[PDB]
This record gives sequence, C-alpha cells and structure tokens, in this order.
Amino acid sequence: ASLTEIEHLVQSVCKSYRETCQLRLEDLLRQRSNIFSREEVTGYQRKSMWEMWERCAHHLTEAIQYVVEFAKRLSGFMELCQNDQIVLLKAGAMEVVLVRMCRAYNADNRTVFFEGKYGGMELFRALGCSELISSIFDFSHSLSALHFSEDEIALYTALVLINAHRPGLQEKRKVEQLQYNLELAFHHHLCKTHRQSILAKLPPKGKLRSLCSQHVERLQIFQ
Ligand SMILES: COc1nc2ccc([C@](O)(c3ccc(Cl)cc3)c3cncn3C)cc2c(Cl)c1Cc1ccc(-n2cccn2)cc1
Repeated sequence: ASLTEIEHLVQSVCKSYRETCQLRLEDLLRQRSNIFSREEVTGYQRKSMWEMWERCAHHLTEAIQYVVEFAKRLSGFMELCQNDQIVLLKAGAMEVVLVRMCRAYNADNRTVFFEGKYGGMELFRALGCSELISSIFDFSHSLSALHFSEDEIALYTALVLINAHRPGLQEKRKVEQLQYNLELAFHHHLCKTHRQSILAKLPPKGKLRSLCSQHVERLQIFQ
C-alpha cells in the first residue's frame, strides 16, 4: 500500500463515521449542562425492570444498526465475503457501541447523556444490574481521560470491527490484509499532530470483551 492510499483510507473511515455518528458530538457537549432533576431521576428509577429493558434494548438495537451502516461504508469491507461480514459484526458491533458511547459521558461529574439530559448510574437502577452499569461507567471514564477526537474513534471503532482472529472467517487472509491497512493508517494519522502515547496504553486487552456479559444476550423478548 502506497503513501496516498493510506491517506485515502484514513479519509474514508472518518467519512463513514461522520455520516454514521448518529448523535454528532456538538450537541452532546452542548447539553452538558442539562441534568435530570431529583424528581426526574426517580421517574426512571420507578419504571419496572421490563419497562426499562424494553427502552434500553431499543436504544441498543438502534445504535447497532448505525454500526452496520458504519461497516457498510468502509472502503474494503464490502469486498469481503458476506460470511465474514456477519461474523465480524456479530462479534464486534456490540463492542463498538460501548466505544461510541464514550461520547456523552462527562468525566467532570461522572454522568452520561440519556434521552435528552444527563443522568448518572443511579438513573439506570431499574435494570437491576448496577454491577454492569457501574463497570461501563468505569470503561467510559477511562476513555475520556485520553481526550479522543472524532476522527480518532472513527479509526479505533474500525479496528475493533476489523479483527482477523474471531471464530469462523472463510477468507482469513483477506481480513488480515484489511486489518493491516487500517492499523498502519491508524498510526499514520496518529503520528501527524503527535499523539503517540495514547497508543502505549490503549487498555491492555480483554476488558472490552468482559462487559458483554450474559445480561445483554438473546434479548429478543422485548418489543
Ligand atoms: C451507560 O448506560 C447506558 N448509557 C447509554 C448511553 C447512551 C445511549 C444512547 O443510546 C447512545 C448510544 C450510542 C451513541 Cl453513539 C449515542 C447515544 C443514547 C442516549 N440518548 C440517546 N441515545 C441514542 C444509551 C445508553 C444506554 Cl442504553 C445505557 C444502558 C446500557 C448500557 C450498556 C448495556 N450493555 C449492553 C451490552 C453491554 N452493556 C445495556 C444498557
């Protein structure tokens, strides 16, 4: 891959993300700044466990269909076979939604945007899984410390999808060829404007998988 192809690949990844960002950063920080009142937070707490999972699953499902639209717009993804297309999405689509919900978590007050205002993990007590909500708050609190830009998570969410390990993979080599073209493209745009020590950390590994636990599996039952 030549020099100018990497620059055209980097441009296409952020081009796909800016169209599939779903909420656009600007309004997320614009409503920092609008926090649920004490009467409003109890209204969400007062909802039944079924009522709140039915809302959260609708949020989760609608956020994944943007991730697929993100995946369908990458330069190179559609060139893989559709067997590899599903199996990369099945494994990764939920993993990037957490990485995308990094946007609209506010590390100043430890709150998260949800349906118009900013809440905090006591907003989601109706799910009955405070251990899972607390630990995704910990995940987003770690991402916010790196001060991720818009084009930076565009590349990063693409590398979470394009993983050439996984289970299945008919054209395993064709995945590695696209993965290599994106991870060098990630380090190229990174070397420009000198942000080289957000790479030395970048978790270690495995915690991104650990929070896709047995609470958010199947989950068809909800309307
Ligand atoms: C941290 O708790 C949450 N934070 C959220 C923050 C934002 C949004 C979001 O949908 C949104 C989604 C994507 C982008 Cl880019 C922007 C906004 C949204 C808010 N307002 C409008 N929208 C569209 C939903 C959240 C949800 Cl559902 C939860 C609960 C929850 C979290 C995780 C799991 N889970 C499942 C598997 C593992 N864990 C279950 C339930």
